[PDB]
Amino acid sequence: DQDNEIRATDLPERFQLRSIPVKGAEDDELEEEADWIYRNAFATPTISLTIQKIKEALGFMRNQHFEVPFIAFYRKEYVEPELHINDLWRVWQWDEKWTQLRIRKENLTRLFEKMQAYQYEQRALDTTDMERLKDVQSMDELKDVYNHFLLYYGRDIPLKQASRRDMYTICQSAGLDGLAKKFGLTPEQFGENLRDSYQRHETEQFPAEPLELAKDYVCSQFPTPEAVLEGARYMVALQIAREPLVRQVLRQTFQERAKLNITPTKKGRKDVDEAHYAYSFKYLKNKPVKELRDDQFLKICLAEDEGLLTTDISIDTYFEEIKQFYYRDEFSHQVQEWNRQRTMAIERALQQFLYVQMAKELKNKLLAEAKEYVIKACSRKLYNWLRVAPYRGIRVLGIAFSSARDHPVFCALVNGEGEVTDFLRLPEEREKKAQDIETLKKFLLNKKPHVVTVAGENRDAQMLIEDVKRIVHEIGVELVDNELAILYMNSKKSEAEFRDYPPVLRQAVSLARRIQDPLIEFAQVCSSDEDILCLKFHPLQEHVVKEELLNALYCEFINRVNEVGVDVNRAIAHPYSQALIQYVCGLGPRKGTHLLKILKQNNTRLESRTQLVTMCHMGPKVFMNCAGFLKIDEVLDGSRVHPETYEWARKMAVDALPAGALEEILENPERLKDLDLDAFAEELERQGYGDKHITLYDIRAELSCRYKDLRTAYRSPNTEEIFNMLTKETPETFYIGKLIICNVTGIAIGVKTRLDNGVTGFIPTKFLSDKVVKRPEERVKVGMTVHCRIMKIDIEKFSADLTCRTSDLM
Amino acid sequence: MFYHISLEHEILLHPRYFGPNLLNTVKQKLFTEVEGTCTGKYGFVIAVTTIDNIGAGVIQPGRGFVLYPVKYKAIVFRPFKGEVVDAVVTQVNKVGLFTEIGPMSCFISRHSIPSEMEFDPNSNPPCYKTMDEDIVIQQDDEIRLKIVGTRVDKNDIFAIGSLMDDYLGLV
Amino acid sequence: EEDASQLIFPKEFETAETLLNSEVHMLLEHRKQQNESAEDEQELSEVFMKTLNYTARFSRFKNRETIASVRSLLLQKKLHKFELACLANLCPETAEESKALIPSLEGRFEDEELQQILDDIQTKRSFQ
RNA sequence: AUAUAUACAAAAUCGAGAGGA
Repeated sequence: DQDNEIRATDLPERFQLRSIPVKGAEDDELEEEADWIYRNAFATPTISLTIQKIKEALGFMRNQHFEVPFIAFYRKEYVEPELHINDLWRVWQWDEKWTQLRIRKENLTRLFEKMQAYQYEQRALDTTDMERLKDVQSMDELKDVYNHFLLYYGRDIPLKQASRRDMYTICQSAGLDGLAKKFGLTPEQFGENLRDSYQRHETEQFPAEPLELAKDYVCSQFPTPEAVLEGARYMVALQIAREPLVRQVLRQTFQERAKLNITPTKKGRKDVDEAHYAYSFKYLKNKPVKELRDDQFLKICLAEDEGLLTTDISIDTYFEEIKQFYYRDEFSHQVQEWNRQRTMAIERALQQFLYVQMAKELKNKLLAEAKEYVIKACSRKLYNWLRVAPYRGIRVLGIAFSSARDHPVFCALVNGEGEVTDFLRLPEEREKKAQDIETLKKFLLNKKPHVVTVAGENRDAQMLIEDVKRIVHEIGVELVDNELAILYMNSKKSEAEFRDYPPVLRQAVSLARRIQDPLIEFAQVCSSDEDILCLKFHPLQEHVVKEELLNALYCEFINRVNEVGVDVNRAIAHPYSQALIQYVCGLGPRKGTHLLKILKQNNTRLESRTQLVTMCHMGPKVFMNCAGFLKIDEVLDGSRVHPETYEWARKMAVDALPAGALEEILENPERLKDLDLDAFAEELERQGYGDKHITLYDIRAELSCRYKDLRTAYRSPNTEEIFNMLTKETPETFYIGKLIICNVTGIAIGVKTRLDNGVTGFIPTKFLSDKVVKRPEERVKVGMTVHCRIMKIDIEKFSADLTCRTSDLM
Repeated sequence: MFYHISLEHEILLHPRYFGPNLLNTVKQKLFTEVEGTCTGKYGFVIAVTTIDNIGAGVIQPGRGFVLYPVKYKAIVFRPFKGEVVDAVVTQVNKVGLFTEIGPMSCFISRHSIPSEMEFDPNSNPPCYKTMDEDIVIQQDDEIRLKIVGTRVDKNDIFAIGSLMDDYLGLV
Repeated sequence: EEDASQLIFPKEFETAETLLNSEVHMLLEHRKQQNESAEDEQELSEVFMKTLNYTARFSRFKNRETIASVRSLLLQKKLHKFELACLANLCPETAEESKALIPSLEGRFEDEELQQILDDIQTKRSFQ
């Protein structure tokens, strides 16, 4: 079973998963890669959103089998300052792409060679084998080469051939190559003329007019010598439009001068109005593609898939420029003919081959850029979740709730270790609320929990926090996001872990766990692709490729888990944390569960890091990959120093003044600056062999505090956070001037209207027109709902101006 | 294949539609009912061209409605076994190629794809290819294929393709 | 039971009139003309869309008269409406491709007679 | 700066006798 060798082989788990397996480089193959990776992964995109470094990294990846985290945390000096963790992930992303290209370029190499043989047996390939294929820097131009070939040589396979559509071959039947050659200027040349934007190759006149040549070729499929001229133009057209050079220049032209027109379909004029996303571009005109904003085209194209809108990409002229080339000057009148034919040939090329194909190409490029942005955003959002430190284990108490109209509050005291200690249910009124408050304080007195966290579901979190505050003063209290916990609750695992509890206790345990250490909780509750994607990372998440998106998200996890590192022991003794190990570089789900296995089986704790290969069977490469990233609270194991650097670190320890030495250093750094970076580096030219200065700088840092956590310290949410959290909609989603259905409640001088968003709506007195004047009932009856327009916001108090006047409504 | 055939139907007309403009209503109800549906006997019902005859409308005793029998002509698309049609792949799997012969969806099992081709997931567009790539089917390609089998599912026809014999496949 | 290759159909597709993908084409945009105008009308179904796009993608004749002429030409020779439409939709190139695609033309005509038939098709086939 | 509920038809057959118009 595949999992068996993968668990057993000596490469990092995530290396075996990849479709294109990782094969070594050559250092000329690698240099060409790195150039390609540079140019393609670092050239400006079409919508507004060192090579030696790439070289070194690819070397690491593909020859030594270091995973992007190990490169990033243990070969900095190689790749810094110009590659960061995300950069390296990008580099390995593109190495796949390189390889695909190499493999298709190879295939085409053979196919072309076979055809050359067959031609020798019997136009032909001379340099285009060399010139084209070897110089294919992109999959796009590879298709040009490939289709170019298939036009001419595709006829001949040595089942039957499956006749083509484009009726080029019907023409090629009747020697229409004769005419096409006899139009002037062979398509290679024309493409050159375009490439230089001036008539580098003159044309070839002929001593006849088109028709006379046509009499020669007018037979059977084409009688009527005009029909053979048509065939000839069409022949000329495909030949033009398949020629790769023509394609290059014209692909570029589209890239640079491409405009985007949009109109709405029948279905769209009606249902695109001011709150539909498409409102801003329901009608576009000559929008140049260079201006498409980050995700904008993704939206445009979605809106087209919904059929409510119709689009097209073009340049407008270009034809006019172009026709100046394949042209001649003298007015013989037997060249105005040929010129005219020539012109309309190019028309047909551009008008029904190139423009169309280039438009699709560009659309896909744009669209896919947009996609990438969206993925980038989702990643950025998750980065932010994951990059928040534990609070200042800790006994956390976590309170969750619901709509609360006849539904109670549960709170869960979750130990420092993360295991739930005990729970409490907290269900004329004023005395009921009072009793609850009393028992709460009893709970809080009894079992002093460091941090009391209150879900965010709605305004009620505010009252809930404030009551708890009122209690505790007589030790912190913090509002906390509730989005992951919803997911926990709903998940089958929460059932698994607490068969007995009601669901909202499941939020309670979650929200406590997340406050304690968010990474762990995310990793535990985002256990499968479906689960992670349940979270709302970006509004459009649903449309980007599942595979790419999951990749970015998992890489984010990998990133942080490695910075944080993982204590194997605790993941043993408190099986909650087991999820992390998956993301430790060098490991994987398979390798990870295996490691946890052997450790379980043996019923021993990892006393050391060398205990890994020692006591488990993990091979050298994985230990190198991962071992860095496994805390073990042999004292150097609990530190980010790698086992390959333990000697250097001990040496530095001595140079401070070696159990006394180390423990003294750990008790205090007697002299941080005892070291001389240059001196250690110099020695490393003969002991360690590399510019390992930064490595030392780090080891010193690490001797300071064993596994200093690099997450950012927790901060209670800024009021903007509170707003968008409890209300659950975004700064964008409160479009000032949005129209909203609100419910009127009661004139406290005003008109107090409750939004479905849990937001107070204060129609102002000016529209109201009554402060000491009669109540505004005549304008509207209390009780009912109306729909009005925002005109101001009060996020810090959750109040929003509104509008009466249909003037404002218009 | 696409065809043009004559069909049968009876509509119940609620008494609110008695009145002027009632035969139009009989039309509009024939439209809204028969079109858009698919039936295995006739295949995909593309659209209704021209009705022929609106029968005598019999008031049903009790219950009010009038029952008008109608005669009409419509376009239908009905594949048949052993037919060869052009088809467009929409997506490629290690199992086979999902194509559509127009509204209908058709599938060509790996076994029905010739032996030379292999499936390459690793491709930047996933595709079935020969080792040398002389022939490559991928997304959006047009192909010919023998409809070797058809099946009914919820009044929805889907076909079974084959690329076995000569002159099929990639166009 | 129904078999195109063996030229077997159920009884309903005996008086049925066949079409060519271009005939279906022109009629389907005819119905687009009807639908786009005459508002307060249901939009055409996604089935209507799929067939529209398909027949559009493979309509080898883009002129009404040309389609008619194609048809008429296929009429004057003793051919089944099925083979009529298969030949015109597939637009085969050589006689042997026809046989592979339309076995029901097995032995019917002579390959050369058929060939100039096919050629007549192709010559009427309109540029687009 | 507040305001508590929602489930659905239960009841048989045979025989005899006595009456009513």
